[PDB]
Amino acid sequence: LSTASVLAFERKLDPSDALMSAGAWAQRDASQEWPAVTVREKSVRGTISNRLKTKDRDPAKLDASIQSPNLQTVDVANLPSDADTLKVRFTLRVLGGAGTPSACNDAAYRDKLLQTVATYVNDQGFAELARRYAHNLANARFLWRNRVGAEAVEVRINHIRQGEVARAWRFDALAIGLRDFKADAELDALAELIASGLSGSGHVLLEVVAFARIGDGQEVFPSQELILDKGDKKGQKSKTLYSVRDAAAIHSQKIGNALRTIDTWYPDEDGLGPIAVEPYGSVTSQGKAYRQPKQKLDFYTLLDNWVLRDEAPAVEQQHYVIANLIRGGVFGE
Amino acid sequence: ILSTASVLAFERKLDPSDALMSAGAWAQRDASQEWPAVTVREKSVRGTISNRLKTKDRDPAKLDASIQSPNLQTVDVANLPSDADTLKVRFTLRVLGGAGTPSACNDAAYRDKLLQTVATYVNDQGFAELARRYAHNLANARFLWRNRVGAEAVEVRINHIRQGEVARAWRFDALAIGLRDFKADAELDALAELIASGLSGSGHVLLEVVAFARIGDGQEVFPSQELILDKGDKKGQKSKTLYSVRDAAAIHSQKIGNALRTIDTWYPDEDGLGPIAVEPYGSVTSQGKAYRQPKQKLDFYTLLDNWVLRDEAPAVEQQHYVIANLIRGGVFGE
Amino acid sequence: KFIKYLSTAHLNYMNIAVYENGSKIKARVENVVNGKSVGARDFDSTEQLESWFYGLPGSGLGRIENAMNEISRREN
Amino acid sequence: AQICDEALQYAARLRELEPGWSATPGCQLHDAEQLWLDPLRAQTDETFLQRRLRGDWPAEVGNRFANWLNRAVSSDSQILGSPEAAQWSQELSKELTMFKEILEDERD
Repeated sequence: LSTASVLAFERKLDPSDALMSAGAWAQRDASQEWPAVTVREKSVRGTISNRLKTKDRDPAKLDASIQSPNLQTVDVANLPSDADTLKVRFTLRVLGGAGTPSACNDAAYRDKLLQTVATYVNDQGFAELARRYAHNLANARFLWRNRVGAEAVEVRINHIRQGEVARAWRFDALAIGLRDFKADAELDALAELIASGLSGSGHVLLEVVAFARIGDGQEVFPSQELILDKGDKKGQKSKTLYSVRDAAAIHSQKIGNALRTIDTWYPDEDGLGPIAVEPYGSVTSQGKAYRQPKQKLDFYTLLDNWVLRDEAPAVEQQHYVIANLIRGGVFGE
Repeated sequence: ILSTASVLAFERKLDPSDALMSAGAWAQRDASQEWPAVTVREKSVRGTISNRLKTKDRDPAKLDASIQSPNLQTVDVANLPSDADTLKVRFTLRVLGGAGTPSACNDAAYRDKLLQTVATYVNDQGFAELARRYAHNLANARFLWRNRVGAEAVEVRINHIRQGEVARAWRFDALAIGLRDFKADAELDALAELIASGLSGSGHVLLEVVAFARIGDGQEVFPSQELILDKGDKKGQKSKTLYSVRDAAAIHSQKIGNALRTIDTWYPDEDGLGPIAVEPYGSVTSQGKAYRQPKQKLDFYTLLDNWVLRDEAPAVEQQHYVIANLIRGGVFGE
Repeated sequence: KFIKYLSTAHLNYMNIAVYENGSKIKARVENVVNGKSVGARDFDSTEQLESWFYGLPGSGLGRIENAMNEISRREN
Repeated sequence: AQICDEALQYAARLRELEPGWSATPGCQLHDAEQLWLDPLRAQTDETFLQRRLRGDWPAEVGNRFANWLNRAVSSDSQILGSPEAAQWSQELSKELTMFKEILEDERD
């Protein structure tokens, strides 16, 4: 039983692009006709603050450097001056059937994989993963920098069966912690909904709407696009922002990054906090790669040792492996 | 002495067109005529390192150094508008008929023997089986490949067209009709009589197929993907283009044509997986496997040689396989 | 004698096959349906094959087009 | 040496032959190569020509030229584990250093 040379898992928990529209707090229940936050341009002349090669006893290059500073053009997105509330709306499907790959060479390896995943689900449900997913929808991880420094953040979650609303939840994101996964009755209800979705026992479509008090005319933070150097300064050399038809927006994979911050099971340090689930579990901003393959906690090592050789790891590492199967990806050689 | 013809070529029947996608709202469904199209747009993406390594040089400082230089990338996506939760997919389909006559053949005796064999097949039993399975593939939504997966309700409307009019309309329910179980029905027997009347050459059959799917507000649709090839050249180009027509996302015609001819439930290996489409050396590109090996005696070339030249008639279901390959068409012979 | 195909997808019936002669390997650009080859090139080991091949400019099938345009080069 | 000196021959052949470098599309990535291939001054140039590109000692085309050399010839990593890429990197270091050292007086 060698590994399959081709493996591919389609993703579950598929989000959409979040739209941002600004308005006034306590006009909050009628947040349906609020105008969108537009992305505009402004000019910025920046000085030079680069880390120069030190002991430079030539001030003539420094005073020569001030003769032509950076003439630059950026994009900003601000609230209107008579509005102090950011509204961020997106949707979320929960597909289910999180064991079946979409492409596999071997037939014995695929049947062994389905017996392993079905053994996992029959031993214990999806209650843990849906509890942590419910905590990431409870607070406002998907408000990345917009959450930082806010008076009150309110999250409203709706469940949709038809052109109707089945059950509505209304949370408070600042009371719910950022690092402490504590239980609650409503989070157990919504965790039963998501856990009922991932098991394939129904269709789950959720509508997530987030509200934040920032301030009158302050700055919101959409996601930033990639700029090739075929454009000049007047032509956005600096800083473009992602948009839809005349509205600022966030990419879908960034919200999808914010939902799957589960992993509190690093070998190195459990004191920092949960950072998202990746094979070779890594953080791009910190420049570090936790969960090294020189250890025995990598996804490929645990999956090979648990499918081929029946060496079942600890329970929390099994939550890690099934979390990588809900993530999906391109596996195999 | 009756050798095979060195040149054989069969033109295809069941010719589809390119399906167009346009989004709108459910229960505004009967007026689905002015719905705007789904456009293909660009967005940027910053990946990371998740691919499998090699046990020759995998150092931790080299992993962190790999994370120092990630992959900046530009892709194409197609999404519904944020106030619409229904995908509409429209295409047409001609049923030509006359599925025994080749378009190119060297020998005259081999061609007459072939026409006597096919005419013997049609006179012994009609096209009712193949048109029944074709009717089941138009009944559900095989031609919605990944768009079907995870949907609330899928509705298929099929129209028959004689003039600038509508002769008879069918309205199905794709989720109630199974994906693997070919069960009979009155309406599927009517439409199977229409397709079977089309393939026999007894008339002209043009069908209009329209499919409806509830996905969600602002979710992602899945058009077919085009070919690029990065030769290491300038600009670090796009890594995912999507097929389109004049400002609308679309699916290729041969992919719908792949979805219509999933008949073959007669593999020697396993009939438990399901029907996968009809090919000589009956193969699946995604699974990387080739069922119906030539080392067995169930290949199309082996059955066709043993049934035309030597009058050794195979089993009935293998005859359905061979005639299904003649309705598919192709380039045969040496 | 035959080892593998170098690419996992044929680009218009053409693909690079990798052969073995003893103490050396033989990469050979060839048609798939017919079998006749267009140019060939001899390497010493598979480490030289992958070490040379992964240094070509491209990714995916642009790399295999550059490799087929390199092995089947006009020698003069 | 013949490759970079041959690039000096390319700017040589480009220099005294085609003096017409007017406005056209694509003036953001071909703008550093425009100041590298410094054409003749225009006849309609005003007094703002001794400040528009006077301080243009374009040492960035030794970096783009370095990337072109890196993508052109293969840089082996088995020579990186050895001292062949420290001595080799020393050779490209001092050779691109002398190339930019020729490029120090393209205008002055």
